[PDB]
Amino acid sequence: SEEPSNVFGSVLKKQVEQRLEFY
Amino acid sequence: YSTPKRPYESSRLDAELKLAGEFGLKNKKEIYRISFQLSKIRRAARDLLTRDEKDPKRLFEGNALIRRLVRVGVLSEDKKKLDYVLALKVEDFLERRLQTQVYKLGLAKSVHHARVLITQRHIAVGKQIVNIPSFMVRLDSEKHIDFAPTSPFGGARPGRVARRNAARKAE
Amino acid sequence: ENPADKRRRLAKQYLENLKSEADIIASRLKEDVAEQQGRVFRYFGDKLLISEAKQSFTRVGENNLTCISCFQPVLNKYTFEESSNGDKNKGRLFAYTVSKDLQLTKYDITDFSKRPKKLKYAKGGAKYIPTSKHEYENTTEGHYDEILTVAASPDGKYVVTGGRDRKLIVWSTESLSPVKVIPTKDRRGEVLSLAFRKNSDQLYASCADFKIRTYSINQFSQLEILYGHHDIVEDISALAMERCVTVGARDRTAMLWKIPDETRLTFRGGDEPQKLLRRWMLFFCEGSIDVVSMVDDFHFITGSDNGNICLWSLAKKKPIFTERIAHGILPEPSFNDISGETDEELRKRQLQGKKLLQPFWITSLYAIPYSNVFISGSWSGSLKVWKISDNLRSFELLGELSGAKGVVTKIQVVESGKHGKEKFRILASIAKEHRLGRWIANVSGARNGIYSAVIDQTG
Amino acid sequence: AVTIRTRKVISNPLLARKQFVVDVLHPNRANVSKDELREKLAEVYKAEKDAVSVFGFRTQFGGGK
Amino acid sequence: NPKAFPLADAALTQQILDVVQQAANLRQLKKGANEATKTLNRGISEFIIMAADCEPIEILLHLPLLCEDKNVPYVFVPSRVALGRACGVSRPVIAASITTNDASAIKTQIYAVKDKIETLL
Amino acid sequence: KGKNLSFK
RNA sequence: UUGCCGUUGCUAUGGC
Repeated sequence: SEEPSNVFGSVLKKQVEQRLEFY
Repeated sequence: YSTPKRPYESSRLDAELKLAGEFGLKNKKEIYRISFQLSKIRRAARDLLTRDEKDPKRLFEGNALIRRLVRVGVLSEDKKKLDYVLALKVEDFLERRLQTQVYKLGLAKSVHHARVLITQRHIAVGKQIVNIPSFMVRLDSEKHIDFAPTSPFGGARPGRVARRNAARKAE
Repeated sequence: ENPADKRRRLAKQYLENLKSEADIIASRLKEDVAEQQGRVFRYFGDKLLISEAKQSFTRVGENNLTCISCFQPVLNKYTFEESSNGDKNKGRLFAYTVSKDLQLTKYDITDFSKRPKKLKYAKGGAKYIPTSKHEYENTTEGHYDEILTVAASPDGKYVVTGGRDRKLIVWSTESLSPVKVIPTKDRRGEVLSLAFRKNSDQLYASCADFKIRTYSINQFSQLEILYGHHDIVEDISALAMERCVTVGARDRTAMLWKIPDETRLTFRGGDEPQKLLRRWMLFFCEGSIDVVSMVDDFHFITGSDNGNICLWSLAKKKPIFTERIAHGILPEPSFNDISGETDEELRKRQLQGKKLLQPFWITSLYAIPYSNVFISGSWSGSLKVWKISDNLRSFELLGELSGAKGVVTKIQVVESGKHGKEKFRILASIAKEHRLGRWIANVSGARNGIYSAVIDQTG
Repeated sequence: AVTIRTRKVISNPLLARKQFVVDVLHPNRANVSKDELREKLAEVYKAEKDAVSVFGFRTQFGGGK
Repeated sequence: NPKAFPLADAALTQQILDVVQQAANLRQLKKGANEATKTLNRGISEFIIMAADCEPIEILLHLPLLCEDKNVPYVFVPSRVALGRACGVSRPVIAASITTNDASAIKTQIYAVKDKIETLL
Repeated sequence: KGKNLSFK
């Protein structure tokens, strides 16, 4: 991405948080 | 079939060696049979080539020939011309032998495994169990090659040795 | 007292009823046997009142409802006995549903004003896996893998189901008790659609092993296996006669099977955009044929993965009529989501204009037998009702019902009331994911339940 | 199970009988004895067994029919 | 101009998925991005199919860099959701690769699409 | 047209 | 009318 944003990083981290709680 | 002009060329002998090994043919007789068919078909295409373009005979017979050659699967759809018929080689027909498709589709792991499976009545084309390895498969028939329903590998009960060993284990 | 006298009594009572109802008597008797003649005789599409239809969505507990089958008793003129299995079931309408949760459930739909009411159910699970690992030993009573299809016998005595366990289990209607399990005896013999021959015990099973099986439920035995399709056979439909139709999905061949003749007819769409755009001087190349229904013995309709609904006639190999993008085009993906570049215009170029836009596919498509109307289904959120022209050379959009929200896996229709005045109830199974797999992006608003709408005829 | 199907039914009044071709589908089995064919063709066509004749039966290669 | 480029038309996508859907039956198909990344480095891949509607599309734009460095043909197609249906897996697939085997029963079909793909590029 | 049947 | 969680009525549809 010529000028990346953090919008995806936020939700991707949130997905990890959901998995962390599950295990 | 017909014998070749010079069976004893070293290049020839290596040719049948490669062909038999890579296709698992029993003897040179199958190779000469296929070569005879190829010679006949190519001679017919040659004679048609000699005829003038737009000749009714050339058009009709050439069209029928190319359509048949497409149906057997040797000649690709995009190569529907008598020159490409003239360019055919025995390997294309030999690929179309049922052994090759049983091997290549994954039902068998080797040409010899394909041969034994075919002659063992484990292979079915549609409704018909084919035990003739030299069977020539068409494009439509290619996709219907499966294990015959009566086969243990095709949905039936285990073979004689399987149930015999299971029994001997039982007592 | 003799059985013939009983028939004389029933026939005499039947005539008295017709005389009470009433030329008109003669016409009705002809209509009673119109089914035997293979031609449409139910022209009631213009009479239907879609606008005033009472739409209703019933949620259920199951995840991902896969199919629904409805049973309607019919009075047999030929013996004057209703198709109800027992006296208690006189004039009781039953609907059976299957889902990916390994449940078979039956509901009572006799009261059209009221919602379906659950009666009994059966769950399958890991208890039913086969230990032998052999196809012919795969005779466990219950399902252990996804159930995909359900069909109710026309006699009302049995219901048959199949799915990713490679089984055909036939269940007793009253108690949902297992009476027989018939393995397909194939590694990839995956049941994809079941169709009962109307008013017969014959069953036709379309399996993903590229084959169709024929069954006789009254005998619990396999009859024949049908070949000719070059890919999975996703859908099958049957009518009073034996000429069941099927579709080959990626094979793109709607296929009619003449069982009596052992001969078979091939039908191919064969449409391509380039000429279609030229004759116009968004049209999507056809993807696969994922549903089929027989409007008539001599005609049938199909639904595809380019959103195209095609009308077919036995005489003509090519489609006689077609509707493109019947259910419309999918919503375009959001620009804030297509790319991570902050600049909006950069994100817009990734949308590539309208090239990425694709059409809805026809997940469900059901035609009432020997009528001029049929219903199409998708996840667009509305059931579309179409009417076939009197010449059966074209059809138009009668209207829509927007009550359903989610993927329409199956559609069923049941009617009630007197002959002249009939009110139609449409039942459609609604899920959150496509029946065959979970490819669908989660559509907003989807709910796993059974959609019900009541339609009446006036004028 | 075993299926039997009659095709090419021709009525013959002056010899007073019916002709047809019998196709017998017998999966997982060798074949059907002529007597069983006769008795059930009598059942279906609804004639006495003695009036039923069956002959010239050949199984297809590979079996089942 | 667009990152997902070149993108096959309605027609060329057609023969591609036909190769993909059959290739799955023959165990010649590796499905999904990491397998796509897998095959390129091992050099056992004929060509790679990518979904142009991928969320986000950049999750797979690394593959063309690998693909053309190894001189492997590649292409984009509109709908991921269709590819999984061809691929035979019950979930969407954003990337897929056909593995190398000159003994495959479909060498002519794969080479046919391959030739068209090269012309498209 | 002929007739159809099945046993056992 | 729902596995769970809401809204809307005295019934209909929103999230997982």
